[PDB]
Amino acid sequence: TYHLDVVSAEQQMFSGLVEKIQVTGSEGELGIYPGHAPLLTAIKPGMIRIVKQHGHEEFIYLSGGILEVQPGNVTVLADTAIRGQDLDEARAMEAKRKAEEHISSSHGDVDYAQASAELAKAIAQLRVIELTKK
Amino acid sequence: KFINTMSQVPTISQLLPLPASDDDDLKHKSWDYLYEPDPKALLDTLLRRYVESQVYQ
Amino acid sequence: NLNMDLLYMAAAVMMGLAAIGAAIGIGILGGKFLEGAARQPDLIPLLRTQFFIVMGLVDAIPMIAVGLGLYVMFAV
Amino acid sequence: NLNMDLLYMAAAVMMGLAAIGAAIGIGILGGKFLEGAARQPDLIPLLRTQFFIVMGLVDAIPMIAVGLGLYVMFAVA
Repeated sequence: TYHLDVVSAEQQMFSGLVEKIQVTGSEGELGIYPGHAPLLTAIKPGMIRIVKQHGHEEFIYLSGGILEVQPGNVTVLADTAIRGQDLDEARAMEAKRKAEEHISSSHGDVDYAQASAELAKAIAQLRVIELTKK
Repeated sequence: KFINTMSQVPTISQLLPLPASDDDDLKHKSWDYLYEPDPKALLDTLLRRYVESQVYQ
Repeated sequence: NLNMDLLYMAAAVMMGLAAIGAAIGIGILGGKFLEGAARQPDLIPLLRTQFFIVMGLVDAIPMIAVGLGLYVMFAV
Repeated sequence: NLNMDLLYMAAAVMMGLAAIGAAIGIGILGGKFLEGAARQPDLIPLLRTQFFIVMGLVDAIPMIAVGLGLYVMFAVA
């Protein structure tokens, strides 16, 4: 199949051959295959599904990043990413608490631009922790 | 550069212009690339992370 | 008499507008196949299957108008 | 008599509507090919084969219309 490398300035998050991945993108979530469309893009706050040989998924949080899928060695670069069991479902539910408090505690436009990103980080965590249960 | 616990080498290398001396990806030449919309921003911001990464490392 | 040339004219309006409808709906439909084919080339056999599923729906009414265009023309 | 003039008129509108439908239908389909070849010329041999597999079904109905326009004009006359 194809080889995926996922890195951040803090760590290498994954690297190896993979059969399929479903990945966050700029306009919406995107499905990848061997010889998929040779495309580079920015990504929204979200996650990636890593379905390996014998069909085994794992779930990686992608809080921010840029990707490349043109070569047979594909690549996600993450401005922040967290491994799917270092985060927890309880931690993301706390993330919901902060986002909803700052929505109540934001009142202008500039602070709403940060509170909207603080919400997006919580919502993307709240997404991967449910997916993590599969 | 840290080539050994007790030997290190002084080095100079060019970041810009991003050297076309480096190889073309001819093995993957069949897969010639498609931009995502807003290719200026995606390419510029990506290259800023490249030079940021090269300098910090 | 006048009866027959008006039948050849009415078959010509059904079997012409079926030619607009079956032609432009498969250009719109098959152009989206080709960009999808250029996008997921290994999936071309998977996407080609769905293209025939929907092609049967697009052709469904233009083949009623072509079956009646031949009836008005030749069988009456 | 008047019937033949209206049969030439019937074959003319039938072949004209076929000419619009078949030529705008292949100009769309082929414009999608030329963009996907522009994206990657390595798939010129591969798309240009899907192009003809699809372009057969575009020309399915307009050559019934051209086949009956030719019949009206030459054999009903």
